[PDB]
Amino acid sequence: NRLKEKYNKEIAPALMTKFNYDSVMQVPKIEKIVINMGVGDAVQNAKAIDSAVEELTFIAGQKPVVTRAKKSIAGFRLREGMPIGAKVTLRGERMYDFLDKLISVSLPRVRDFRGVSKKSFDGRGNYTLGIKEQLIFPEIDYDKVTKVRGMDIVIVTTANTDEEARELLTQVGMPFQK
Amino acid sequence: KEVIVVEGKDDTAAIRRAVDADTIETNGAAVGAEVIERIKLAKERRGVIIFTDPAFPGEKIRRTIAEQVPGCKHAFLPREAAKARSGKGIGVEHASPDDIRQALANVYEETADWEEEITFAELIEAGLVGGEMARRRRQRLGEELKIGYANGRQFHKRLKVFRISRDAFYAALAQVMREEAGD
Amino acid sequence: MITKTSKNAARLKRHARVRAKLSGTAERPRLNVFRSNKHIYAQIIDDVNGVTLASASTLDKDLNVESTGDTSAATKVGELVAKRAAEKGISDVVFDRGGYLYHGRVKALADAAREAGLKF
RNA sequence: GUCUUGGAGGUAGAGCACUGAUUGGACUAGGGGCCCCUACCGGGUUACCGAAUUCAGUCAAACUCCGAAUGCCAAUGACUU
RNA sequence: UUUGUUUGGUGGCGAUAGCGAAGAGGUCACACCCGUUCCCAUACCGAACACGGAAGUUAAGCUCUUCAGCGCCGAUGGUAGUCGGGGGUUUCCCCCUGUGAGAGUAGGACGCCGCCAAGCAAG
Ligand SMILES: [Mg+2]
Ligand SMILES: [Mg+2]
Ligand SMILES: [Mg+2]
Repeated sequence: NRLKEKYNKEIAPALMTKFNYDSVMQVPKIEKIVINMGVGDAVQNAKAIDSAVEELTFIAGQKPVVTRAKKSIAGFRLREGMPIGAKVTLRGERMYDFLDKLISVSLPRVRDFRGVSKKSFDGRGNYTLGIKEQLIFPEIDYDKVTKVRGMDIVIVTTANTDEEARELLTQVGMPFQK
Repeated sequence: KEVIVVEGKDDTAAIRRAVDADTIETNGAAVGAEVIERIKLAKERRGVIIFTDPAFPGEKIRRTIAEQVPGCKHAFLPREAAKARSGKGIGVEHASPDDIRQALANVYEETADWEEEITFAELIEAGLVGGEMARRRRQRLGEELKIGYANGRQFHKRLKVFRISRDAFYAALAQVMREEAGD
Repeated sequence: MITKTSKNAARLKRHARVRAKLSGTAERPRLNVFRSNKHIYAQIIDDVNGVTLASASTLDKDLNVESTGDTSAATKVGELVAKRAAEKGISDVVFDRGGYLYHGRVKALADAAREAGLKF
């Protein structure tokens, strides 16, 4: 838990003095995070495999909630209210501790320590991540038979310019194109 | 010599029981145009020193008349009688005439519109944000310098526009924060 | 990046929804209730003339109990406004819920005023 | 019957706010074709189709942000019958 | 006790109340804000909803002051049309006593009108 403690300790005065804000309430600190599996057989035609749901459970704090389709996607045929992938939201200390367990192991669990530079944002403060990889935590090594387990984890902040996202993900330390 | 502006007749009697100076009533939050003109001529001929309670209506009328007529002198209820638990309460009718004499001793606004040396950054470095020390030490230093309390930005603004020594006030700040620590 | 809307706005919309289906006349004046982060308030209101007939709140001089935001404080203010309405000569009233949920604080107030003599 | 007053309704006319139709400019990634060379880059063009978008300009029985004259339904008064 | 005034609540009038921009303000009040032990709650989440608490803050919401940029309202006059009466070379046009739009324009306008409570002031 101590992560967000020391994060306050450092960032509040640091980001206040480097960016002169009139009020402290203006400091952009992270609030919420969501990961989107968005697979559901990835084609919805396997129609029977949902290992995604339980791996999402025990890699996260809670269990996900399965999404569904709404319209008729041309790239597919059986898409009418059927379920495709799930999602997980979290903002409390589960958020922070998952962030820590991420930056601790999955950042070494990469094949390259360069991550991605700040080229995949939405200007006013956010960060998508690219997940076509397979192994996040060794919690799933042989139980998983290396089937495609990608994700879409999106962290978002109360910022207004991309530079804030940059500085925020740097001050805690994320692999970029340094 | 100067004129003293106060809320009503109670503060009138109170201030008159302390020092010989003519009184102008503000009659609460309701201040009139001709009243502002009277304040103008008073500051022009004899001067005026606002002295109200550090409460909501008192501070509000103080701010309004300050923004109304610049150069008008100001005074503040010292830390003892400015608080309701002392004497009868917060009203000027509740302070001692000697306390009014001290407030007269701490009159300010001889300086109005100066570019000075009071840094907001070092100010937050001194711990005037969060942790209850923001408002605690704000009140403490305000009643220390006998200037009243405010929020961080407003207190910083009035100090940064109030011509006083910087590092002597910083030493007094160390003294007061040690009082909070127990010194 | 994100924005967060005023909770009071949604409360106002829900209050309008509720008040759509009822109104307080000079015989069944509606009894309104307002919750704050610190206090609670209640006003007996007729609609056809836009007048207030009775009121009560934690901000009274009386009720030396100082824990405003209580469920118990809600009971006290409810019984007080009930007595005020009674002495003014009011028996039965409809009762909105502002826009809140019929639950702890507001419902406690409602029950207190209810047993105290009001017919609702 | 007339005078006075109050109503409901989308025609004539008008208009482009919606749905269709439509002219001439601006502007276009997406280039379609020419090619430089395009095996592939990247580039003049794209004769862009240049999609929108925008600027002006015309239409509608099954278009309407508007909208009469008349006619219709009542009233309480009056004058006639 | 009445009166004045500010704020919070709660109503009535067609947005002339709207958007947009620029500012000032919070120790009262309103708010953000701080936690989840039980009330209660989430298809996951104290996000929201509930319950307790008051550390900080005007940053946002909220209140006040400015702007006619967008939206809104809107004449007078003049034409189109048309009831009734006439005349023509009749898929239409002309005249006469009356009615009289749409568009466009002058312009108006960044609100008025109540009740209750609290705060201050005066009586
Ligand atoms: Mg026509
Ligand atoms: Mg038509
Ligand atoms: Mg017109």
